[PDB]
Amino acid sequence: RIRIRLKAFDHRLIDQATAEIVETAKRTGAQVRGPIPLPTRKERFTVLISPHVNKDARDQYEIRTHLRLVDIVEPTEKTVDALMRLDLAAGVDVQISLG
Amino acid sequence: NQYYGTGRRKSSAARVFIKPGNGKIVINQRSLEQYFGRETARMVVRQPLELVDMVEKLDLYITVKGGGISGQAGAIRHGITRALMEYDESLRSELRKAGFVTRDARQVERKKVGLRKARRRPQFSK
Amino acid sequence: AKQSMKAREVKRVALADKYFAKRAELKAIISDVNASDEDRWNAVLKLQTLPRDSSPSRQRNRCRQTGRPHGFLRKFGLSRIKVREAAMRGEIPGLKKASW
Amino acid sequence: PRRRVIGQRKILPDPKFGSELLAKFVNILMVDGKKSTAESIVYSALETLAQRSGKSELEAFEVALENVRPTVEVKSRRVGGSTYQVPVEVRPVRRNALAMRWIVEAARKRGDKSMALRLANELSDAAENKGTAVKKREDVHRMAEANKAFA
Amino acid sequence: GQKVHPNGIRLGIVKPWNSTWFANTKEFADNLDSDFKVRQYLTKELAKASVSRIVIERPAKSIRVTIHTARPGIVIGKKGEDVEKLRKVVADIAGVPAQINIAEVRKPELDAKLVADSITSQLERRVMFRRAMKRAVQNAMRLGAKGIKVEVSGRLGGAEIARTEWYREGRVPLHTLRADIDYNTSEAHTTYGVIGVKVWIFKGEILG
Amino acid sequence: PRSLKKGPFIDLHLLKKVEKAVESGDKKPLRTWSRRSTIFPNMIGLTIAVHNGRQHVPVFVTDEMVGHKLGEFAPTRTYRGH
RNA sequence: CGCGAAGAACCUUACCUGGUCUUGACAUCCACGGAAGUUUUCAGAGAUGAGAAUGUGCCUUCGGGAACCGUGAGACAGGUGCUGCAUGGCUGUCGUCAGCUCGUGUUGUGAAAUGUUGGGUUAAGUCCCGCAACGAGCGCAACCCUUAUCCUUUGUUGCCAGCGGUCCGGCCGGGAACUCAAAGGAGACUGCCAGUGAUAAACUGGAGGAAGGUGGGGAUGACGUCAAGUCAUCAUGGCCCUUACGACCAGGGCUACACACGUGCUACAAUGGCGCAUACAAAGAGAAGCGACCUCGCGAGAGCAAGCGGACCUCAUAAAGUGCGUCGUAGUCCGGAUUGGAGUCUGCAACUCGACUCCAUGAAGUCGGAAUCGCUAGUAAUCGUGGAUCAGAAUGCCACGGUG
Ligand SMILES: [Mg+2]
Ligand SMILES: [Mg+2]
Ligand SMILES: [Mg+2]
Ligand SMILES: [Mg+2]
Ligand SMILES: [Mg+2]
Ligand SMILES: [Mg+2]
Ligand SMILES: [Mg+2]
Ligand SMILES: [Mg+2]
Ligand SMILES: [Mg+2]
Ligand SMILES: [Mg+2]
Ligand SMILES: [Mg+2]
Ligand SMILES: [Mg+2]
Ligand SMILES: [Mg+2]
Ligand SMILES: [Mg+2]
Ligand SMILES: [Mg+2]
Ligand SMILES: [Mg+2]
Ligand SMILES: [Mg+2]
Ligand SMILES: [Mg+2]
Ligand SMILES: [Mg+2]
Ligand SMILES: [Mg+2]
Ligand SMILES: [Mg+2]
Ligand SMILES: [Mg+2]
Ligand SMILES: [Mg+2]
Ligand SMILES: [Mg+2]
Ligand SMILES: [Mg+2]
Ligand SMILES: [Mg+2]
Ligand SMILES: [Mg+2]
Ligand SMILES: [Mg+2]
Ligand SMILES: [Mg+2]
Ligand SMILES: [Mg+2]
Ligand SMILES: [Mg+2]
Ligand SMILES: [Mg+2]
Ligand SMILES: [Mg+2]
Ligand SMILES: [Mg+2]
Ligand SMILES: [Mg+2]
Repeated sequence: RIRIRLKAFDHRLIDQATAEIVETAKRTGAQVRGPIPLPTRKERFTVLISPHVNKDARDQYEIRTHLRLVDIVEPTEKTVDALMRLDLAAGVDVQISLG
Repeated sequence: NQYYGTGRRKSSAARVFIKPGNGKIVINQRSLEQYFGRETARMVVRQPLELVDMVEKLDLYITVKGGGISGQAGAIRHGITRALMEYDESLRSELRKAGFVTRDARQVERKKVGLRKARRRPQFSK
Repeated sequence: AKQSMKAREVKRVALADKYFAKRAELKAIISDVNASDEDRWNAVLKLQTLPRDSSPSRQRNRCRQTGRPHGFLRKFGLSRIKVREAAMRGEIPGLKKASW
Repeated sequence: PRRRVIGQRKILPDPKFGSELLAKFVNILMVDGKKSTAESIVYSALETLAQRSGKSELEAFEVALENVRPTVEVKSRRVGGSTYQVPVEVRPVRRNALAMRWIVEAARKRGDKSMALRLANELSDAAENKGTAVKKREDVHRMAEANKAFA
Repeated sequence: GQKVHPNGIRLGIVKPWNSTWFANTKEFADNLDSDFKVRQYLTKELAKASVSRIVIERPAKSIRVTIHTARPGIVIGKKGEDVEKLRKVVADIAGVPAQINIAEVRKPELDAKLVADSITSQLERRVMFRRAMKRAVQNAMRLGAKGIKVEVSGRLGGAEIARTEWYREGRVPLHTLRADIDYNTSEAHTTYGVIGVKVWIFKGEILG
Repeated sequence: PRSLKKGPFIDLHLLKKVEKAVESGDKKPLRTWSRRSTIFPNMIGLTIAVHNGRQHVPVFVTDEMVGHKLGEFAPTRTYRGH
């Protein structure tokens, strides 16, 4: 089988990017295994704000890396080819992985 | 044929299964005394089986994961008090009168900025 | 910082990344086990003659914009204040102000 | 607090016996949240006392707490240009809350070798009307009659 | 300083980001200089232009710089020069095949950077700030923007004791999160100092 | 202490200088701005002068010192008492 | 006053003593000889002089230009040097307190007032009712992130209720139920029954519910004030320097100590030391990186080399607790300070100055004076684990849970 990761920062931009892959596999063939919601790393950061001397005043930011994963079971030639035909919008990373 | 519950205390998730039987208590393939240390934990794990008169009639299978020694006791208490509401359902008014159906919405409260604990200040001079 | 310090850093990184072949072929001979105990004494006298700045310990991470040495963050690359001024405008992606 | 009149909260019952009286008493023996050793010390001394008095284990406690509940005590006013003490009566809850606190404040001042023995002695003494508990009770109970001209 | 920068409290509620790329920790460091080196050169170069907002975007090791501006004919000019000459230097700085766009800013009396840059050019050429602010509030109010606050600060009118001033109109709730608050600042460097300007423009409430 | 299996430390510019200065013998005091060298046994009986922060201080080195480093006979900041 | 400093051995570094340079350490313009070049000796602490093996990617009306390089004249460079009482930007405070004001109208000669007061009520200038007031804006509330129960959808690296093998390890055929991981929704409104109310505003009890009246926390800090705080993050208006207040290098210095104050850690012990067995967590981090298994070492750790851009692999064992011993009120088998001997690791280099482990040493201290500090429920009190800065180096800082 062939598995693809999807990493993004925004879950109104990961879901179109994964529906345009399920509606590519299910338009070149069949046997996709849906999106499976993996864990979500939240890389926090905490900085001071004041330029000289205030240790009791802070801003706290986070970054929430959204994961998804999609399997592909029985690949034809056009099934693997119409996927590498496809690019995606910026913000989303992929990494194709046979097994 | 068996009935099912699911309860959550502080940071635990019990999972309880009820069958009619004699009274066997199994937790993560351990007997009830082998797991728990204190007799108040053996009290609170048993409490709603004592409250209604259903110690003898039923056996139960329990799995619990994650939490503390009180978390995996209150969790099973909430689990059985859910799982007995899928047995006869006129137990519900007396379990509610006893105060066992309410899931405790308490949890550990975070640490803020410039507070050496969740609410403890540092000290003070003039 | 001053206008000389950033020049010193971009003069240090070049040497420290140029001589990276010899300071993993002197520490090998020094910190080996079965090697010569009279070549392990010349491979420790070469290491004080390779020039002093050529060393991946002797450089503090200056800021990528100002030059402020303290208060770094490694992931962004910018200091304590010039991460706040970008993340409260929108130039760093996914960097919303956290609460929970 | 100023505004919100508030409620005295619930408690678990005791593990062993079945009285919600002992729920405060196992709590007042405690330091740093470890309620298990507090549940153990008390259920050792409430057997040693239950042997030394020849009474039942639940009944050797109330008739030694009876001798250390007060009836009246003082607070302080200063309405005019003068501090007054005032002998007020005491509430039915704070009665027991004072009783179970004086005994434990006393039983960390003996010289014995164990907390169980330090509490069995401190309950037998206040079962026979002697000891550092009922002497404190005599001081509190006498500062009413030394101030009954104030009310 | 008591109030949060009212763009960056709405960075996920209404306002979207000004850079949408993605990389992991080993490249997130370098992209925040290959972004700033292509915003700095453009903010230098098209200073005469009406530029408001440069949005960068990296799909598949390739940049895509969108300029928001309101004088697109003084950035393009004759048949084929200015954006296609900018391609070869943006590609050199970013090290990838560059790709530049142009986005027309309709109604340039409302885009909050443009009113700020109008006022900070007027105070370079020494007009009365009390006239300039009221002109800005008038033009941004009759165009249809439901509310505006302008604020100037420091060395106003050549004085030797600094102070601020500010003019409201309409309604500008900064505590209500779901508004369309547009905020930007600027900094005139006159012969007496730096005279700071902040704006605030409320285009309407926005559901979601 | 150092790790032993690297051996002791000494600068080249003092090692080669001291092997020349033994085989030319002169007790003209040898000065150095290298106060981090482990003193070697063939440095027994020499008059060197280590920097201290201001000037050299002279050190006549005997059998007893040969474990230590050249800093521990140059006290650095002056002190007299309040 | 554990504050910039999220981490000073050299570096950082701004300070000191020495050695040195002056269109410069850092840029564009040239005057302009001359492709850059891994290497390599002498002298020097090093700064950097003296010395050894080289050229063609352009390509030229070849009196000259392109990424790279030497020398002298310059125009500017450079300052962590003063002015936060000339400024921008950013923050602390009164204060998360419920207040600060404008537009017409009227009254007052006028500064100003009315609105915003008054009787009720709310956490709140919140809401209703009356009033020379009528209306509106910034605030006080709501929209947002997280926590609390249910319903869908998608089932590996996550899970195992019923199936069959099972090395009794969900491991292995399998299963989509369940915990759980996340997308979209349902949910709480004083909406409902009663009573006091000025018939209203509300408020008090109780019924249903997982949650009751803002369900619990966070995010957001009005007008403004002390000429509050930094020109030393950065930018700056004027001023001062230019064989120096600029710039390179080695070694010192911030870490000294007769003393006083502020913040924290460890204890003064039986609710406790020590030795053996035994269970239950959460949230993070990792490619110059995290580095399991196996062997050598009493121990820090060196040796070999799989696994992982990670719900897969590592760091990783939780400790408090529970059971069985020992201990017997002693400066104690309490407490670990200080000092000597031997070692390990990162690192050009641990002498002034690194953490850590072993063998010795075993101070001061028996609950602490006047005066003072924090906290109203998963809270204070104790227990461990992680992260940021970082080659090595926090008892502080920032996070999450365990008992309660
Ligand atoms: Mg502090
Ligand atoms: Mg004081
Ligand atoms: Mg203070
Ligand atoms: Mg460093
Ligand atoms: Mg209170
Ligand atoms: Mg603030
Ligand atoms: Mg230094
Ligand atoms: Mg000031
Ligand atoms: Mg200021
Ligand atoms: Mg000052
Ligand atoms: Mg002044
Ligand atoms: Mg008026
Ligand atoms: Mg009139
Ligand atoms: Mg008022
Ligand atoms: Mg008024
Ligand atoms: Mg009122
Ligand atoms: Mg209001
Ligand atoms: Mg609010
Ligand atoms: Mg009720
Ligand atoms: Mg109710
Ligand atoms: Mg001042
Ligand atoms: Mg200064
Ligand atoms: Mg500058
Ligand atoms: Mg130096
Ligand atoms: Mg210091
Ligand atoms: Mg003192
Ligand atoms: Mg013991
Ligand atoms: Mg690390
Ligand atoms: Mg071994
Ligand atoms: Mg000891
Ligand atoms: Mg020892
Ligand atoms: Mg003593
Ligand atoms: Mg004693
Ligand atoms: Mg570290
Ligand atoms: Mg805690």
